[PDB]
Amino acid sequence: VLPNPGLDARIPSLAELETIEQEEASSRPKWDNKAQYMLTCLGFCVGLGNVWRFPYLCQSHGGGAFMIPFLILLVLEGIPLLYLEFAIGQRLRRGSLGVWSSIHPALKGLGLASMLTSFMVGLYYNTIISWIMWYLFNSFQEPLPWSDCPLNENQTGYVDECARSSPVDYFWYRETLNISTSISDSGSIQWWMLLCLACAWSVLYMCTIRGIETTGKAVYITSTLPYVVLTIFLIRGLTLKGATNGIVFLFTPNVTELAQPDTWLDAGAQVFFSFSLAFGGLISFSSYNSVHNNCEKDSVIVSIINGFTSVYVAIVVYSVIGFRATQRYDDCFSTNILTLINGFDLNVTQENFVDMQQRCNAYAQLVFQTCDINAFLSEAVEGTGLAFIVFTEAITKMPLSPLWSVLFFIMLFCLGLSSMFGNMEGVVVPLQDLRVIPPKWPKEVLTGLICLGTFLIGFIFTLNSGQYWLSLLDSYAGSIPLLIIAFCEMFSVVYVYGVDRFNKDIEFMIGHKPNIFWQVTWRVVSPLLMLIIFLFFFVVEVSQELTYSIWDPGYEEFPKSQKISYPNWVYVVVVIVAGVPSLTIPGYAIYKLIR
Amino acid sequence: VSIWLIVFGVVMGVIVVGIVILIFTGIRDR
Ligand SMILES: *[C@@H]1O[C@H](CO)[C@@H](O[C@@H]2O[C@H](CO)[C@@H](O)[C@H](O)[C@H]2NC(C)=O)[C@H](O)[C@H]1NC(C)=O
Ligand SMILES: *[C@@H]1O[C@H](CO)[C@@H](O)[C@H](O)[C@H]1NC(C)=O
Ligand SMILES: CCNC(=O)CCc1cccc(Br)c1
Repeated sequence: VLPNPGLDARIPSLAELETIEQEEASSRPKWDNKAQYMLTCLGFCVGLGNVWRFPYLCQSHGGGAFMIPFLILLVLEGIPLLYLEFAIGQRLRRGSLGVWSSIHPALKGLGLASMLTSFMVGLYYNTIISWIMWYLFNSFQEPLPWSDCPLNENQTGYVDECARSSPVDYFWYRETLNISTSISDSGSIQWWMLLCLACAWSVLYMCTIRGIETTGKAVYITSTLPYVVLTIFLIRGLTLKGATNGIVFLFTPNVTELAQPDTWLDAGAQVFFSFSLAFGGLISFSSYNSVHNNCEKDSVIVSIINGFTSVYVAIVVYSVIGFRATQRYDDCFSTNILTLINGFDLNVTQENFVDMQQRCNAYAQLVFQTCDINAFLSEAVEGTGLAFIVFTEAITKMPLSPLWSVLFFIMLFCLGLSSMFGNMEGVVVPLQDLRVIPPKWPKEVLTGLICLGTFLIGFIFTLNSGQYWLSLLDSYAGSIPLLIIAFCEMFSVVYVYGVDRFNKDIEFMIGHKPNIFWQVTWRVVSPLLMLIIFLFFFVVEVSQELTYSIWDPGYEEFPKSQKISYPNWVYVVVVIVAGVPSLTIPGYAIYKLIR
Repeated sequence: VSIWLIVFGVVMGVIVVGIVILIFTGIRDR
């Protein structure tokens, strides 16, 4: 629609596309099955959303208050851009970097930014896989190592930190992290954390050695186990006492939060995470299909499973939250009961309490810790705590705790590993297009150079301050960069390449111009939605102050949270993690208009 | 004896085996 002079003789002609399939058997890789491609897309979509981010924000926003805005934006901004990406990859027979180069020469920043974002998110997501496998390794003991507290040197009392907090909190912050008080205080490379990091990047190399060939045979177990195990955790989930109390809690959504731009922003950025959009590893994966494959039907199947697994994950999460909250509620009423009995020597139930204490009333000397199930259900764990603090504790109060531990951390590994496969494709392929290495070198080399270079960069997260880094990195890695990239893909396919051209080629491939649904979502609605969520980013950034949670035991309220402001140097780390990728799109565009 | 170390030892060993096997398998491809 805008000036794009010389678009042919930069893009395969539709007349040539029939003649470019049978000849290109060599020099470009091929999916063994249709299923082996659909698994690799689902794996990259279900593993990059549900390995961590999705289950967190659901519990961090109360559930329905996040799920509602999510499923609205999954259909209006998700489905369109997932269809667009599958279609444009299958037509231009290039990965993400080739597609935006062919469409327009100065549109290189898009493909580059997609490679930077894919690199950045995969860097700290393999640390989370390292953390996951640490727990997995520590999950083969009748007493789970986080089930009890360590003793003093005298062994006359439990460790102070572990007493003020919980065995679970201690295993996370001390036994695993050995966390320091601030991002400033950065100690040595925690050795046991480095072994797990090595183990993570290594198994990644083992599965992405020759590329889609070797990964295609990995995604059978990796894309299927998370499911089989997620269903086992539903049957066990719903047998837990507090489940169907917490399930009911996600279905009764907070509306006050529905009026916050924060809830909509986090729901927005999660659509681009749950659909693996603007990472550009899906474009590359659709670029190995037949030119006449139904890429409209694949997008709808993948999206329907992605929307269904979100709800199926929120159910398995709120089962356990409910169970936990019931446990804490009962253990509180029991204590409130013990105090009265131990001060009056009484015969007291969860029912005859308010009358009981009333008639009983020394009463002043007694202290009763007020508590209701609602407050327990509302408790939000921050960070990675839903796996390492909420699930890991609930597992210890479930018989076959060790099984429940190994099943849960294998399904989180699988989910994280299948996410890494698509993140590896969004950095490896754009390098092969740039011809960074000499062509003679095999695939194993480039892959290995990338597997070792990042593994070295992953040492920042094995420090004592290592957890704060992964926190802020994520905060600015999957935010604006994805929003911007995702908006520019929608804009550059419809207003630069022409939606009308885009409608004719799809018609070549599937035999029909897409439904008016697609037309309205692609021309007007999705770009407008992506603009509203792009402002909401700056609306929530201004009012909030740059801060973060620290785990200082010496802190007066050590158990209570401690939100300190980041140092003034951190804005150097923020301006690069978010600005560098987001500015490569204008930056290269300007550079190409002056060359 | 740390059970995590034994578990790691096994897993890290198994991965290496795969890795070398894959390298030679590709080299074998001629
Ligand atoms: C929905 O969210 C709002 C906002 O967080 C909650 O209102 C808060 O409730 C707590 C506890 O009474 C107060 O300390 C906060 O100051 C309130 N915040 C605001 C902005 O008013 C509300 O309770 C939530 N509703 C449900 C059902 O959980
Ligand atoms: C944790 O970090 C502190 C500060 O660097 C260090 O003194 C201590 O030895 C560390 N503990 C472990 C188990 O590495
Ligand atoms: C290790 C980082 N991950 C998390 O914090 C949450 C993960 C998580 C919790 C419960 C169910 C599922 Br599926 C995923």
